[PDB]
Amino acid sequence: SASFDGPKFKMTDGSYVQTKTIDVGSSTDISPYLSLIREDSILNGNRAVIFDVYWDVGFTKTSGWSLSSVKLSTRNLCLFLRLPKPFHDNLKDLYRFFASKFVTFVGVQIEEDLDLLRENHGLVIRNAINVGKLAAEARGTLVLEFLGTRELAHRVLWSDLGQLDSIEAKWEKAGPEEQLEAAAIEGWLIVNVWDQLSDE
Amino acid sequence: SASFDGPKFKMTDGSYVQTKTIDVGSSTDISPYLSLIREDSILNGNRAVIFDVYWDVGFTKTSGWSLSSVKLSTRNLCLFLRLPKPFHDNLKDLYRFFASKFVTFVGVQIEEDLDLLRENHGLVIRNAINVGKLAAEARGTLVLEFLGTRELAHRVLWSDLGQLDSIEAKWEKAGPEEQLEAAAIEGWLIVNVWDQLSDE
Amino acid sequence: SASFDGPKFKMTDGSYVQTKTIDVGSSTDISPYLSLIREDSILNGNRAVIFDVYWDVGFTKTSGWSLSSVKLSTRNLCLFLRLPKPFHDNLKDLYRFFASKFVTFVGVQIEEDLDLLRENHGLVIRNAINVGKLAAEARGTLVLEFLGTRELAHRVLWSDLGQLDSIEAKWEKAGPEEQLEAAAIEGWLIVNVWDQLSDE
Amino acid sequence: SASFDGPKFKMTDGSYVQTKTIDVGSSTDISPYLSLIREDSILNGNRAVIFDVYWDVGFTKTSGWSLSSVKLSTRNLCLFLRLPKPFHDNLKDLYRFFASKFVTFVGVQIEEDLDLLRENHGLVIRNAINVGKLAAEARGTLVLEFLGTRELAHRVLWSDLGQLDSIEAKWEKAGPEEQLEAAAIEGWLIVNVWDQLSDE
Amino acid sequence: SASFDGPKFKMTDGSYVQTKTIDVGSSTDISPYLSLIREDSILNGNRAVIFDVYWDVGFTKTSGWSLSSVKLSTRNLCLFLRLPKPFHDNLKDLYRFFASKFVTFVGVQIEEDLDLLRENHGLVIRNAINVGKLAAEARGTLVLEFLGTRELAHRVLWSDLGQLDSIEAKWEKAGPEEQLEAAAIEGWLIVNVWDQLSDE
Amino acid sequence: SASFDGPKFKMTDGSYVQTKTIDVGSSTDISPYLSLIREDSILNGNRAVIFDVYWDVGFTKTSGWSLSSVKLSTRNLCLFLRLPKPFHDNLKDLYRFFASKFVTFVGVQIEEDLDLLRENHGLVIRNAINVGKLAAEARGTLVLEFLGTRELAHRVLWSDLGQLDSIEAKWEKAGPEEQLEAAAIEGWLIVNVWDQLSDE
Repeated sequence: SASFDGPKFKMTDGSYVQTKTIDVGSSTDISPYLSLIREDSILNGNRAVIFDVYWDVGFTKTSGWSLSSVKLSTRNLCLFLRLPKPFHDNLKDLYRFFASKFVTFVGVQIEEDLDLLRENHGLVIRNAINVGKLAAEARGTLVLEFLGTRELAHRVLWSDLGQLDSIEAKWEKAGPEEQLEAAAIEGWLIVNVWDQLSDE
Repeated sequence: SASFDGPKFKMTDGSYVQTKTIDVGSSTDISPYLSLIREDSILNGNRAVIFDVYWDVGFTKTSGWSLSSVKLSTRNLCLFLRLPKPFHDNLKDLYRFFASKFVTFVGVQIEEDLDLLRENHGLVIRNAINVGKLAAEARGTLVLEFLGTRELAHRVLWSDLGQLDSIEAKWEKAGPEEQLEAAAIEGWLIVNVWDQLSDE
Repeated sequence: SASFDGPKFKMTDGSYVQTKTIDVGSSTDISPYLSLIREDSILNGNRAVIFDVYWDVGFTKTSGWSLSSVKLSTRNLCLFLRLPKPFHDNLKDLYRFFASKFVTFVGVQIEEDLDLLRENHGLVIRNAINVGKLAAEARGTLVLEFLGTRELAHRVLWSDLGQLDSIEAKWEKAGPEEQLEAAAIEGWLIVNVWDQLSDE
Repeated sequence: SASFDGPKFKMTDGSYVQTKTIDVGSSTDISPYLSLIREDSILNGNRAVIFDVYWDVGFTKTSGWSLSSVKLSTRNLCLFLRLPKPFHDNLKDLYRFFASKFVTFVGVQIEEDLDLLRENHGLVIRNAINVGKLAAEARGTLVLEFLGTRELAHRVLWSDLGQLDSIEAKWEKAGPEEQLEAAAIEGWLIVNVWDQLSDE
Repeated sequence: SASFDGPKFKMTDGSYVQTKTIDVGSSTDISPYLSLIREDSILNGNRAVIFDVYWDVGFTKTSGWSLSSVKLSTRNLCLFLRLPKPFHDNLKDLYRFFASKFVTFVGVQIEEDLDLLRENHGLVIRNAINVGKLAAEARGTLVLEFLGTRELAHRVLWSDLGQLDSIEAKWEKAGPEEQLEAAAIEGWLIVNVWDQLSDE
Repeated sequence: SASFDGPKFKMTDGSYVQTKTIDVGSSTDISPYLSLIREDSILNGNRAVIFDVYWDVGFTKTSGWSLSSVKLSTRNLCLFLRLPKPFHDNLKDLYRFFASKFVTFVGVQIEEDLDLLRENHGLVIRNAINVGKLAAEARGTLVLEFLGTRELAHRVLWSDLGQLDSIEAKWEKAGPEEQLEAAAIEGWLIVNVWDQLSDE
């Protein structure tokens, strides 16, 4: 079965979120996993796919960083790829995926990650939006442009952030489980941020 | 006589799009169809040609991308071109066409493709229009420059995208003619978005 | 001596455009015909000059793009310089005049062109205007920067464009003579587009 | 367990800034201190982390700038990290901190630092803000974009800075502990700045 | 003693301009003339000298172009310097004059000029301004930005340009002395253009 | 000991400025001199230092320029620095100076001056401002952004500049002490410009 069989997490408005963490290896087909997300975004999430990237530090002086992970969030799905260093050819599906015009790619503070993706991986997100700028602008409030995730979720939702803060506040001690929950939470939270700004 | 003898599709308006697919070689002459694209553009299309490009992704980093397909749509026609790698001289017709000032090349989210196209192929579209932004400014809706081909149509024309969302939701399993049909409805959706935008 | 003794065309408002075409080799003198345009442009056109360019696309990929000819139009004249490859020193006069302050160089869809001219042939134009943008602003119509040629002047001079549309509609079946008419007419139109713009 | 046993500096409002200065060697684990910064910022500072970097100038013409120290501040704590010459792997923690998204990074006059951090160490603060600008825009007082750490605190807050001015005025002669107080004073000060602008 | 011992020209406002021409070889001392320009721009020229440049085009492709001529003039004076290829140490003072902050350097279309001068001669103009460029905004007429030297004067001052128009209307049919006339008149007009935008 | 014992000059309002001129070789210690400027700046000079630079032009095309003169001005002191070529270790004291955010480095027409400092010497000014632009936004006059040092001061302070003007007008006949006089004057003027705008 190609389904999302990792832990479900309970949000704040009653809904839940699944899981699918893969230790992406050289011949790990991640396409069927990329399908759902797409299917879910198109049928259930208004065609937005929320994301985030994680970099292994490195040593142009930033040509050493490695794209160690990626988060993709829609209505009902979140996939966590723990990409390999270095990339193998099975990753074309990853590149092909990010170049699609079916969905807008939503992320917070991505200007830098995008140049990195370009210079260090040749990955192009043809349809991306750094969402803090549109947030601040749609609202005429400059400060939203310079907010991190948790805090950008607050100046747009106010939903209860206590649980997310308890995990983030103690991130050094948080096991892969609470760490995954924080990623699903803000992965869902930014979905709510975008629905609000564009459904407006 | 030079003709679009491929499958025909019906839009949410009884209209019928005439298609053609050329697997261009190193001795093929595609000029009779681009000329048919230009004619329908001038005579009955307010000199707009809508387009999209499709790359063979690759691993200077964005050096792996290579134009594998080009779609050119006019109100009446949709010309889908599957291209080889590398190009041969016979494709000079495509460069010459895209550099034309007779019509405006209407694309959706082509900012990265216009550049990868310029840098990777030398295919200058002197008169291209990333159509997105115009929408946001004209309609006074910030999110328009930030949507995929469909959602922009939905947000600008609010027509029926039923057949469209269905085929796209299950993309990796859609037959060839289903993928063409999706290209058709999008080509027709944007040729309408444009016609609706240049006159308001 | 020198005079525009080629085909003289009659415009829709009854005016005429004289013409001249030279098959520039590597020894000819093109000054004499450059004077006449600068004469008509200063005495009859008030430093108005409308041009267009044409490239040989060769297989940095745009490095091969070489200039094949240029169109220079004023009030009552249309000059055509068909260029060799490579260029010879007798062509220094086209460079000093295209980059002249004694006059300006109104172009339609020229940003890329300036790039190719400067970067590919050391061709600099110091006083240039990509007229769609000024047209768009001058008259509160965003879509004018994005129109190509016949539609900018349409949206702006609303003049008789049947004959023009009739020819370009079948560009491929047009004799080098009729293609002249189509170019002289769009040149005249654009000079008219600009005479209006500088006054608004 | 971790604590900050360096001196505290009861500010001017009666509060006490707890400080700590660490000499980072090739095996020093600073994760416990950064952990507490993020912890305090999140549970006590609204996820803002103000900062500043210290440069060793050496003899690209700017290739001789050497990041010798970095100051991180929340309302309760100010952490000083003084980097070793060979950056080993135990510094990837610092890098991962400047890259996180859990908090933001607000500095005074940081345009050349980040640019410089990016060129000499491969360090790109994913989410940071050059606050003088936000203050100028937020308040409509352009000049705020051009003030050093103090006139900015002065012109925005108008608080007592006698202790600070008297220390910086005789800077060449200031010893260790005194230097600590100046930056320390400036750390807490900028912490208040962002707090007063983030929601005004 | 060095003086402006060339012809004088009556301007249409009844005033006069004194001029000096010099072909620079290698042992030429131009400093006296520069001093006369500065003194007069300071004493009564309100510290804004009008300056224009001329090029020796030559087969980065534009790196063979040499700053062929340099015109430096204000109200009362005009200096024309024809340069050799390559420069000798005696042109350093031209580089220095062009660097002074005692005055503002004004010229028509300098955008490509400043680039070229920087790139092929290391000659930097530290305190420069595009006159027609400031002319446009200062008047709510976006097209003033794109005017050749004659028209800008025409459209901001609207005087009698018959004499100049007469000469720039038969360029090749004019001797060396006649070229200086237009140059010197080239100046006066911009001088008055600046003064109009002076206290507007 | 270290003090400003050069000529003292009387300004427009009867105040004075003390000078110091240092012929910096490889052994010169501007130490108590960078140190004294910092102080005068802090206690009595409104958190910034007015400053101007001057270049030695020698023959990348702009790499012949060598910073030969650094003028550092404050409330009461005009410190002067003539540099050697190339720099010795004794120039670390200088690089560190302009790296301080204790004061704002206010310059007039510094665009290229900040650019040459970077590519020529790798010298970085973190807290710099090209002040003419600020005056333009504040004082409501477009031109001030394009004014020289004296004209900007004239235009913002309507101060008597007869003294400065007479010296600048005949600059070639001015000796060392007369040029310092003018340099100290322009410094005082910009200092007065800075006090004025900071309050607006």
